[PDB]
Amino acid sequence: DAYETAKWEKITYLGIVSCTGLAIYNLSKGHPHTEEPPAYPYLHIRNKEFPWGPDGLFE
Amino acid sequence: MTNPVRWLFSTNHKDIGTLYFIFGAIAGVMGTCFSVLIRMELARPGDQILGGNHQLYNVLITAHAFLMIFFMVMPAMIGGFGNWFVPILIGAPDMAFPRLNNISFWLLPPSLLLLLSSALVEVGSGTGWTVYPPLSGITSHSGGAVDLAIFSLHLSGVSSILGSINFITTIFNMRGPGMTMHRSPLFVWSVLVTAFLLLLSLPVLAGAITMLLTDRNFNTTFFDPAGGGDPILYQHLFWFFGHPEVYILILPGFGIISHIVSTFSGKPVFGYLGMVYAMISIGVLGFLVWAHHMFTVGLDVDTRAYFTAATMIIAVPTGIKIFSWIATMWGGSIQYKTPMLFAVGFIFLFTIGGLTGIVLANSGLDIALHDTYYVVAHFHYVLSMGAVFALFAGFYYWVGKIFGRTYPETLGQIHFWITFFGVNLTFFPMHFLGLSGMPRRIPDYPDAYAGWNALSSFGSYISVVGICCFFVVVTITSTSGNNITRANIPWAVEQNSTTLEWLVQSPPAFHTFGELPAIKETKS
Amino acid sequence: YYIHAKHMYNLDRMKHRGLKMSLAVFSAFSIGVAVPVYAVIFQQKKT
Amino acid sequence: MSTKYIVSAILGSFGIAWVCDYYVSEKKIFGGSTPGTITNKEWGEETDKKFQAWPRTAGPPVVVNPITRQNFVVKS
Amino acid sequence: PIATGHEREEIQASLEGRDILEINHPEGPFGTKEAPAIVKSYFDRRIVGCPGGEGEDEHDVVWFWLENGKPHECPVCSQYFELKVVGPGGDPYG
Amino acid sequence: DAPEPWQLGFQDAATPIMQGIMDLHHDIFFFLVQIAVFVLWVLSRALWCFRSKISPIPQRIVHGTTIEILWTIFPSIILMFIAIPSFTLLYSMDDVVVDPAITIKAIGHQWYWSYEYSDYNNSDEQSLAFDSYMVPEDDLELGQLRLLEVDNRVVVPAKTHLRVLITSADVLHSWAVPSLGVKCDAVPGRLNQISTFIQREGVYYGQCSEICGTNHAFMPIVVEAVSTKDYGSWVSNQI
Amino acid sequence: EIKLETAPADFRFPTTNQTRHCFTRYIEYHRCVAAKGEGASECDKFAKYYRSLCPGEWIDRWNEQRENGTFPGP
Amino acid sequence: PSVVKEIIIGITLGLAAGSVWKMHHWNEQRKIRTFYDLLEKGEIGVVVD
Amino acid sequence: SEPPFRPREKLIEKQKHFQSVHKHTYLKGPYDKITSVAIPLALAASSLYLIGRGIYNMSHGIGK
Amino acid sequence: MIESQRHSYHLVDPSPWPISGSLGALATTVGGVMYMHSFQGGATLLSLGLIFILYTMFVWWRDVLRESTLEGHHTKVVQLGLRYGFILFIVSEVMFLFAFFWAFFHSSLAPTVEIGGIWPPLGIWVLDPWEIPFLNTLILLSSGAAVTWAHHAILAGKEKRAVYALVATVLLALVFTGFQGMEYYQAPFTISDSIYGSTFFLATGFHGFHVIIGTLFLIICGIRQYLGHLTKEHHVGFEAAAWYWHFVDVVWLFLFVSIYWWGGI
Ligand code: HEA
Ligand code: HEA
Ligand SMILES: [Cu+2]
Ligand SMILES: [Mg+2]
Ligand SMILES: [Zn+2]
Repeated sequence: DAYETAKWEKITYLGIVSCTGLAIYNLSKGHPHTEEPPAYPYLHIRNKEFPWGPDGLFE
Repeated sequence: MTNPVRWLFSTNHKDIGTLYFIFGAIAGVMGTCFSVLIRMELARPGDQILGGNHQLYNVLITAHAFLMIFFMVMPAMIGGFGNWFVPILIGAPDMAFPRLNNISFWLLPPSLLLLLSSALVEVGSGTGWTVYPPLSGITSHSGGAVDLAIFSLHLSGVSSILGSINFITTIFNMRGPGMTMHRSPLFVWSVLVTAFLLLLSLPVLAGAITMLLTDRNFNTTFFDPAGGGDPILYQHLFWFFGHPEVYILILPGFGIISHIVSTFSGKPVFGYLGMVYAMISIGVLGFLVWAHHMFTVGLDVDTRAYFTAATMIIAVPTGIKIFSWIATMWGGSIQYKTPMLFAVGFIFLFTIGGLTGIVLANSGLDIALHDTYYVVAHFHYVLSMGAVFALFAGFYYWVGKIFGRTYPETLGQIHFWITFFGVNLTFFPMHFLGLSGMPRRIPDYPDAYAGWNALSSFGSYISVVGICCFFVVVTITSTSGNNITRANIPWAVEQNSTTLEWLVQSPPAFHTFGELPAIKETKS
Repeated sequence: YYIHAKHMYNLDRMKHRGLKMSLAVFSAFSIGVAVPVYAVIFQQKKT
Repeated sequence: MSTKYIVSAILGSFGIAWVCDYYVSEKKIFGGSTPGTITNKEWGEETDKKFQAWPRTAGPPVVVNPITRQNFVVKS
Repeated sequence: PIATGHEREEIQASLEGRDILEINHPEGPFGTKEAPAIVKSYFDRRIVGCPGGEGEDEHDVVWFWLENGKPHECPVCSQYFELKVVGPGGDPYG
Repeated sequence: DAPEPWQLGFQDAATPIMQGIMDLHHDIFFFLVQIAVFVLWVLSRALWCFRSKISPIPQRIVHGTTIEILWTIFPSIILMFIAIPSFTLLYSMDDVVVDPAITIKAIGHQWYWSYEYSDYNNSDEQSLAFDSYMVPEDDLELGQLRLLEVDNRVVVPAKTHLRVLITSADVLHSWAVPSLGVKCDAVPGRLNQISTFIQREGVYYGQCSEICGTNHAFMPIVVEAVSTKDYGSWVSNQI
Repeated sequence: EIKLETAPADFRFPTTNQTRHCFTRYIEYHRCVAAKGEGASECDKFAKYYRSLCPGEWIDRWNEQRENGTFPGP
Repeated sequence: PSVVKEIIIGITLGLAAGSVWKMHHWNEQRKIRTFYDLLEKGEIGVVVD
Repeated sequence: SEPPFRPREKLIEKQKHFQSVHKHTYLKGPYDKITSVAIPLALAASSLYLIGRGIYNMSHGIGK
Repeated sequence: MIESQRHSYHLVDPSPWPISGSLGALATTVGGVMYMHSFQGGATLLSLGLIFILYTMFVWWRDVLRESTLEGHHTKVVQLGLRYGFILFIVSEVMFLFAFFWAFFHSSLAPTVEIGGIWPPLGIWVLDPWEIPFLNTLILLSSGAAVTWAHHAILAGKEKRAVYALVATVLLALVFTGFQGMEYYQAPFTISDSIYGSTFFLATGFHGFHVIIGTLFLIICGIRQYLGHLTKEHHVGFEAAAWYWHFVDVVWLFLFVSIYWWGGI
């Protein structure tokens, strides 16, 4: 009855501990971007300008 | 204030059915006005009433197609007859999830307003019924009309999803006592199967047109050729919706026709399990073929072969159904009232439409006949004749019940004959022109095809006369000063009825059931 | 209210019902064959 | 019983459809036009005589619809 | 737990051992020779459906609007249906 | 080859493909007229011999055996019979054993076509390219058709193989000439191949079968099949 | 005097995508021009093939892209 | 009323109609075959002059 | 076994209050008076007016 | 009372929330068009319609909770019917995301000649499928385990630890949406890029939106469980939340595998 609750409690605690460790790993990375690719025809297309036109959202 | 509460607020599946019927009638009249305008433009070669502006003609064909394929048959088969006669017939109180019922119905009219405003904005949506991507692109339209139409499709789709969830949960849960699944009538069964198709297929259309929307405005490249993303992707998605879409406009018709034949032949439906399994198989095999609408675009040979085979296999079960109906008239004691007239016309004209469909199902024949008025004749017989004639049959058969009055008989037969003659004259020359080779969706034709299009144009006005007669019938019914009797009609007077819905009252009281029915269920 | 009525509609009761239903159906037809024509009329009223 | 009424109403419906057609596409109570190719009344004439020998850009005049019209040249 | 109204009545019945609508399943042996094939009804007259059948035969379904004063026999399989009110016999809508 | 007033059925054929199409449609129509007449006959005899004045007793039969399986099986063999020829037509039309002799790109612009018989030029820039405009109403001679006559038609040698690469430049289109029995879609990204082989001289007309923008049905296609010597003279003169 | 011949029927592409046929022929011709350069015979063969196959607009756009250094694919 | 007799007569009428249509189709096929046969090996040409 | 952070008799009092009124479902309580007659009502009125103005402007091609 | 009603099903009473929600949807759609194309009333109309839909949805769920918790109209049968309806809704959402996956696959199995006939398109710096996306998968996996822990809290009669498990799950879901936001901001390619970027961003955005709605569902269930509205025998809201969250996790698993693993290969 309660053994199942204890067991899933244990594995959820394990999950959050491992996830917090992995978050510590992923952060502190500088993430330096590489050079912009050459302007291939299929990149940065503007069929109809955005309402906030000049640059896309999230930039 | 009490009446506005009872209408705008009430759940009451019967009242929602009445509202659905009124909306269906309005949408049907609008669609027929568009059809008459199309016919007026196509009456003679040259510019007839549009005086140019073929863009407006394309807008007209798009609006006619949407209006009658989304706002006339679906609000009348599912919302109209479904809402009313699923819980009454199955032997249940008010439907499950009444608020979903109300929200679906009140979602529909804003969808109608969106569609008309899409036909009314800066220039219009001249992209056809099946909005194809590159034409509906922002380079070629740049209006917003296509955006409004796409949102109209979103609202209609969401409403139909809500209705489908309603019907599925009601049939699976809200049945009466003792009533095994194999004792629910075929109307309930067809509504179940069509609700499953509406639940499964329709979200794919929502995804496809959402993708089209974000291709137009938010500047993606799903259907822009430069960057991958061919328009074939949209063809695939829209038609994976499209064919389940067309085996939904006719399944409630099948259910209603089965009921009408059963009640007029003095005997129930021959081969009940055959009917049920054939209809389930039609539902299942409505999915496994979706590209038989795009044979002439460049698929490889093996896909063409497979879709040919799939269309033939989907042809078989409809044959089982029609032969079953023919069998369940071998008994006797027929009686040729107007519902029987319309059921018989349904069977005959749907047979003609189905055979033409078979002719179209092959590959090479579709290579020769793609996008020519042969296809228009095929689906106008099938869809118009089948769905609309089943609709009229159901309407007479059950206006015996909704309002409590009864139509005059000579006017009912006059309307049947007028409509049959007109709408069967006006669509057979479409077969002949399609064989000749005229392309579909054109405002002007070469001089050679002018011979028949004068004759077909003579067919629309007869159908207009028929519809006006039908509305005279509806008004004289709603003001007929002579209620339901035995001399008038012999249905509701039955002390014993195969279907549960005839032995209740003239209209159902308010809950349709002071106390639920039972079943003896012997072998104690 | 008529939740506890023998008939959900009880259509007979209203005031002669005839003019009302006639106007109802005629206005339904008018809305069905007015807007489709009006859309074309407006489009030609435009450019 | 009513076959008189039904048949009479069908014929009346045909009459009304004819009248509406005549007013809307023969005299055009709603504005419109007619092509120059049909009002000339001699265009079909030349169209048929040209099915006999249809002009061409590179080569002598050549026939069209050879089978369904049974029109074609002989030994030469 | 917490409950009041319809769920409370349901759970009180399922705790006391009684079935609320056990009158809604007749489940009787076929026919009437000296014993009527009986149903139960909370009102004066009620809808009853016969599928018929000793256990092998059956007819699809027939709905008849059974009433109190008059026993009704199934049209096709010809068995009696005698009603016996277990509530206040009144017109279902009063 | 051209459309006819008050015509029933297909136009005339100038391609083995179109012969196959005619034969397949005729076989299908034979089987389906059999089906339709039989169904109409059985329905009529059922309605008429039991018309409430001969048989006022329902006769009450609901379960049927050894006839349901019969109308489940017999339509199956009917479908097998009407799918034997279709598959043969498909798998005998796909194969191109012979090499194509020419190559005629047909780029479907917005409301007018274009063509390039590019396989005659020593350079990279293409010679022999032109546009196929519909002739307006007042620019016609006393004979030609309406909205179906074209300036500077497609020229093709007769009795020798072809290969036309349909494609588009603006929106969806379709190259569709019925007399040759050729219909395919020009999608702005792909290059569809059609292998055809005319059998006789003369001119063949066709139209667009897809919704392009506004001048749809005013975007026609004309193909001439002429003798090989004359085709050579015309190409050498056009270069 | 005229040639009256064109690209052959390639075993690799029995479908209806001479779009792939176009791209393949273009890549083979430029692989010539890169590696051999003086295999003028075989590479004129490849050149004639893609000229016959690829539409003029595609050829011009791809040549300009190749000059600009933004030509996707090999 | 005899069910087998009705189905037999229906099949027979269907076959008769199909035979009529097939005779039509055969005559049309013969016309096409003889036209092309001559067009290769006969007086018939297609260019008028 | 522990009741969740409430005495659970406040819920019983609320049940008594709700079952002890003679109105529809959406009007029960004093909160719902304000809520379900003023907020949706004025909100729908404003929505209707803005929808009408927007359709008018889009159709006529004014006020870009 | 049931003995007079003679059947245990539910009969609701009229409420204007259907029509009000439909009017809100019309407001949202016309505002959406008027903001997609530059117009004066666009942004304000879209926002007003969106908050209208939110408000009607709020009062609707409030009404359902009011009925079923205080009036007690839910009997066993309508309790079952609610589960039926929600399973059907999940099936519909499955088909929707199937359509999106079909779009991706049809665009990525045979890449066109115009992106080099290769995948991914040259010049799109694919995310390493192991730094952030792996952490997101681990976070959602732990969230699913925590939801199961909450379910076994409710079932086992221990009605106090249920709020602890639910709050742990909400924290994990918030961490996931925060890391997805970080991924969007640090993206080395935008939506207006090739079909790769386009399908990536559309699919991932709808998945994140489903994550937001599932998270808020879980928040509602957490507040209800804290207030005591749920019991061991009679709880459907929590079961709906658990099924929806399992749906979101499964969709994320398919998404991660296909897009992040295969597309980057
Ligand atoms: C619901 C389906 C439906 C119906 C009923 C109709 C009805 C009619 N249609 Fe329509 N049509 C389509 C669906 C339908 N159509 C579709 C999908 C297309 C494709 C568009 C395109 O390709 O892009 C099309 C296209 C189409 C075209 C080609 C447009 C083009 O090529 O440019 C034409 C040409 O005349 C045409 C004509 C007609 C005519 C004369 C009728 C007449 O039959 C008018 C109908 C007559 C009736 C008898 C029905 C009215 C009934 C009532 C109003 C009563 C309702 C009762 C209640 C609900 C109680 N239709
Ligand atoms: C309204 C519903 C409906 C129905 C029921 C059908 C029925 C069928 N349709 Fe139809 N179809 C449409 C809707 C519908 N269609 C629409 C809307 C279009 C136009 C789409 C567009 O605008 O592009 C179209 C067009 C269309 C096309 C061409 C699309 C294009 O190329 O233009 C094709 C070809 O594949 C096709 C196939 C079939 C087949 C095989 C059937 C079969 O299921 C028919 C089955 C019926 C029977 C065959 C009759 C009963 C059978 C017998 C009595 C037994 C004897 C028969 C045999 C021997 C098997 N349909
Ligand atoms: Cu289909
Ligand atoms: Mg096509
Ligand atoms: Zn019995």
